[PDB]
Amino acid sequence: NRNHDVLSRMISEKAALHGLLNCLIKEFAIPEGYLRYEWPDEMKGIPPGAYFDGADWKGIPMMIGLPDQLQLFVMVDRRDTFGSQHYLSDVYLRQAQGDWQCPDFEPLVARLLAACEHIAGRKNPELYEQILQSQRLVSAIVSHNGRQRADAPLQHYLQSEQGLWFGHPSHPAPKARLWPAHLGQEQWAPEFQARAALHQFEVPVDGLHIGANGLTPQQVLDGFADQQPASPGHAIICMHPVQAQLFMQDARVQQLLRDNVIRDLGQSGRVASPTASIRTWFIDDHDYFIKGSLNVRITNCVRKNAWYELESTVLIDRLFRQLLDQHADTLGGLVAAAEPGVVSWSPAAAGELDSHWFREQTGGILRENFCRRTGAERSIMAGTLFARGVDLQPMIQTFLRTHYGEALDDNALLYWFDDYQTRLLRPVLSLFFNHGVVMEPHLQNSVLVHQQGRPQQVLLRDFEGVKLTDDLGIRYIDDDIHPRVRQSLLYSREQGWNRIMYCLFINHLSETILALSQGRPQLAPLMWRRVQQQLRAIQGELKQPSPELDALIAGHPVACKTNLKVRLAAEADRQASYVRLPSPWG
Amino acid sequence: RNHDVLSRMISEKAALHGLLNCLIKEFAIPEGYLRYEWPDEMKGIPPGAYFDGADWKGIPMMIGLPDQLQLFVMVDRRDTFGSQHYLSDVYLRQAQGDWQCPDFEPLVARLLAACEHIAGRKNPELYEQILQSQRLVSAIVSHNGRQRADAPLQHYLQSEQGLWFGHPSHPAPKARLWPHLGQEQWAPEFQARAALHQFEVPVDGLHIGANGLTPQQVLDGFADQQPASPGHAIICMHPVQAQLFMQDARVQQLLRDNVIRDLGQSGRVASPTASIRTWFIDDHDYFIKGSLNVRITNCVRKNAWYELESTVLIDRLFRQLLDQHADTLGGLVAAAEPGVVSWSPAAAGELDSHWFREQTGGILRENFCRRTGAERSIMAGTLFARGVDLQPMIQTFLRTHYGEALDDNALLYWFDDYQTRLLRPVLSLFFNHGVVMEPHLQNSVLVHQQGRPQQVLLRDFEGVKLTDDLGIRYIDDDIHPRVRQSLLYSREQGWNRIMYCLFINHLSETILALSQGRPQLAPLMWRRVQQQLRAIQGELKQPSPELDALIAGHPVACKTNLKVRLAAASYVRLPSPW
Ligand SMILES: Nc1ncnc2c1ncn2[C@@H]1O[C@H](COP(=O)(O)OP(=O)(O)OP(=O)(O)O)[C@@H](O)[C@H]1O
Ligand SMILES: Nc1ncnc2c1ncn2[C@@H]1O[C@H](COP(=O)(O)OP(=O)(O)OP(=O)(O)O)[C@@H](O)[C@H]1O
Ligand SMILES: NCCNC(=O)C[C@](O)(CC(=O)O)C(=O)O
Ligand SMILES: [Mg+2]
Ligand SMILES: [Mg+2]
Repeated sequence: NRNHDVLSRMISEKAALHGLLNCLIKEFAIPEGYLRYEWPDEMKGIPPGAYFDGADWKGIPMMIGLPDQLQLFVMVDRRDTFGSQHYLSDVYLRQAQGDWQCPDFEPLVARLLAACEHIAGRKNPELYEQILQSQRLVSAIVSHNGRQRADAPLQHYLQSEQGLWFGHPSHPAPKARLWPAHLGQEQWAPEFQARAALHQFEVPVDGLHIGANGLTPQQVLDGFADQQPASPGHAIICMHPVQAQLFMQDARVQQLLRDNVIRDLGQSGRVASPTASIRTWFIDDHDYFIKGSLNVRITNCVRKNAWYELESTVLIDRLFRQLLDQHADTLGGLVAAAEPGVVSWSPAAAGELDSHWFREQTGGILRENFCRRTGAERSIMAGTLFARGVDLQPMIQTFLRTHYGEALDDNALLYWFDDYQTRLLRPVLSLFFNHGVVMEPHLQNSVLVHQQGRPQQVLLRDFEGVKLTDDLGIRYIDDDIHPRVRQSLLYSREQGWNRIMYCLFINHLSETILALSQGRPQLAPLMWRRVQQQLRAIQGELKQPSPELDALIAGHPVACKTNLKVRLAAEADRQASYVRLPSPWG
Repeated sequence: RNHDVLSRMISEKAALHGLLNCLIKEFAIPEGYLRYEWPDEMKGIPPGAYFDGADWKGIPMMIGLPDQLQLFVMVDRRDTFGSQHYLSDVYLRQAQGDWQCPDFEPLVARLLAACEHIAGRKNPELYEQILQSQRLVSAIVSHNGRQRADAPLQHYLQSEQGLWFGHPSHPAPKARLWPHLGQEQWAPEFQARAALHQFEVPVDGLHIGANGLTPQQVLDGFADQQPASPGHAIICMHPVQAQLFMQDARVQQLLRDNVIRDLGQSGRVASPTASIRTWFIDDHDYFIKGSLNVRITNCVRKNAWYELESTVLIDRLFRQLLDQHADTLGGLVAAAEPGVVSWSPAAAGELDSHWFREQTGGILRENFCRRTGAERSIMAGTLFARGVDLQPMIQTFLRTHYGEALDDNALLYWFDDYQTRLLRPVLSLFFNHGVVMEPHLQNSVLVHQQGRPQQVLLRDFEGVKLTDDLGIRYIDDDIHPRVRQSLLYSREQGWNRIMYCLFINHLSETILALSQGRPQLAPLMWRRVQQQLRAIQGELKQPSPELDALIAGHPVACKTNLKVRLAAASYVRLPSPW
């Protein structure tokens, strides 16, 4: 206590800062050539213990020269073309002709953001308050969770969803969840092991829109809510309780409640636990996750399911089922969580705009609870797998050492990594080049299934992000689908490849390698070399041309989605959503 | 980036740690200026100084100094003797200011001023001695960066050459002011070798002490006597002392008149040891110790006539005690000093005669490596020192010998064996015989068998004193009063030196070195000291009230090196570890 409060705070500040640094380095410093691995000519202001341990340098100096004559100095464990490194010192800043200084968290955040706002020519004070608000939540999170082993999040599936203490490791405000403050934060936060009874409404069956593959409409309904309380001619639907509050602000909803067309049944649904995506709920031993709309910003978008996404979910689920059934030999060993049921409600007499609004508000998706198959103690969300614990150390190190009974030598780490990366790259690249199916295989859409620590599967999830290429993938959907649903699913071959590149190498594998190679940066080139060899090998298996894979293998730059830059640039500035980072090889 | 900058930074950290040791032991602890507490206000202290990402980097230590000056540093342990590992840079704050981390020279200046204020006294040369000491350490680290950091522990002479940082609680451990002669040619830390300087002198001016050796054999131990003409002998000297010697008008006269002959650097090629003016020759029966008119740590390292005489008497006493009373000596291992030589003109007046004798003074020390083995014998100061990477060298030394990382019990058992072999002989000699050794780190040599402590050899008869109530009775009534005076300590003076040397200078450093990364082992080690003291007391043949009081947990005398140098040897008291 008290000492625990300062400590939790300092831990949250270091973690939040490291995420902000990640963004600065990946999105600005590297692509625009502001970064040098050099010592400042003058060090005044920087204390000897920042960079010298008594025998040797604490890693490699990193200097970033920014506008307004601002320079940043920090010590790092490695040079890395993707901006993946461990920071071995406090951040020092020097302004024009002043000395090096070490600012407190808020002033440091302010100055770094101001620098990026200068490069952008645009300020975003909302983002600034979100960075601070995210850090404050993380402080409460660390303070709440200082009880267990630092690697406890890796021991059970739900604990792995709950134990992403720090969130997206390269986002400026990973924990900012933008719903009315009076609704509270901790009540909804997997990081506080949140549980709640889902909110329920009773609605007339004539406004239901049910999508179902290998289930009856009634089984889809049952998957969300027990239908017993429903009167004849009605069904029960469920909703995030925050969403239900948002939903009921609307005049159209107020009118239906007043006219007794729908009934508000309160928080009377299944008691369930939010996962890391906040609006998807886990129930131990239920056949399904419940994914609902939440019309709120979390990281870089509003977490609502648009009507055409509710429609597209059904088609994509149907597609994956046919691919796994008839085309297993061109899917690279794909393991994916199905999304067999979708529900939404709108009043039957509603015009199109109101119908669409109602369907987005009430939209729900059933995802196969894979833990029934894979086992709760064998399944770990990959973001948490490659994350830092409450002690700010990669949790994977002790997880593996426990499972392997001993300290893993270089070979054991390389071998583990090889098993991990093949299971990720093969299904994704096979889907993309053979069938034009664009997954979004970032860390949160990926779940490691393991056997005594050893990788068996990388299960992939989230159909709502899945796209189909103009040249290959889009052929797989009917001619008679709504034009808007088609538009929703359609990506160019190039759009698809940019997303796959970022998700696979920068978001996912780069974090994999950084976590595994902590204390041993020399392993990173070797791991990336194994990736390059794996790509060459997958290319051999492919049934369709893969010129994109040629260029990547040949060392051409890799697309990197921005998380900070997008929030500074105009919404109309499409270019700011990506940058290019040098290849790990060449 | 450079090894030059790294070396400077290593030397500055070493030098500063040594200075903190003095501040904490000599001032902060006995005067109650020390608190293990966090400052209410941390502004200026960066997070990384005290916080590693998960926890605090040890324990905060605060010291309140004069004129509203405060010092902050993180340490690995609370320690009543002031023995801790420093885990952060030092931060200073004065008056209405923020915490600040000054460069080395500004830091030394501010800390020295504070100590000048607490002490009242000022030594104008000290500041420059501190800096010159740090600069030499920088050159030393720079030169010695190719070896395994624990190389100094592999061979006796390497242990003597490998005390890179010197006395660990001294403001200027490596301060040496040579008359245009260079540091490196005389520096053990640069593996220096030189032929000794030699003079042919007439035998009528010789003063030779000899025990178990003839006067001629003593002569032979210093120098091959073949080149000497009839009625003459060859003596040797430090080459630097030889140059200083010959700058004297009295000496130039004798040379001009051909009474003595300068034979140049024609003597034995030898290697200076850690003490600078004692030379080692592998394969020779003797070290050669000579006078040198240069200050090294606290003393100008020259030996006066009565000190030359007392060496002979002490050597004779140790032979008497071993011949007749070995069973009350506690397993004593000591390097004999069987020969002493000096020369002065036969005609000379007392004043001149004394000057010449001190100038030409020479002592033979038994080369114990002949019986203990060069690869088995390690000077204790180096054994418990930090290597060029500032890691305690004993950790890797022990690991290699035990074939594995030593667990807690292994360290504890090694320590127990070590401390018993130190404490027994020293306390037996003091209590049974009134003989006061000076068993500090440089006067002790571990003899080990595959790393297991066998004996702690003690040396340096010049340091040996005899108590007024017991030891001095071994001195015959026909001894010159000045020689008896040089030997005499009060029983209380004797005990304070023994206390300081055994527990604070020596075993505190032993424990600190062995227990890096494991501060919890310290009190356990200190508890074994206390148990061993009880055991030893039971063996004693004479009253030991002083030992009762020590076992009982009463304060321990600590010699003040910084104050000594500020003064240009008083004792403070430090709380018992038990
Ligand atoms: N490394 C990461 N990369 C991407 N998203 C991450 C990462 N770590 C945590 N997240 C979080 O996971 C969510 C990912 O968005 P995505 O659209 O893939 O999930 P969803 O559709 O909201 O939910 P589900 O995966 O349950 O369908 C976001 O809330 C994001 O903040
Ligand atoms: N921890 C230590 N305690 C005491 N002296 C030390 C220590 N470390 C290094 N020394 C050095 O060892 C010497 C100790 O002085 P002392 O008077 O015992 O030796 P000496 O008579 O000059 O030579 P010798 O020991 O060779 O006879 C000094 O040069 C001193 O700087
Ligand atoms: N006979 C006196 C000679 N003793 C020393 O010279 C030892 C010491 O005083 C150091 C010390 O005692 O800690 C020094 O100045 O290095
Ligand atoms: Mg997702
Ligand atoms: Mg000595």
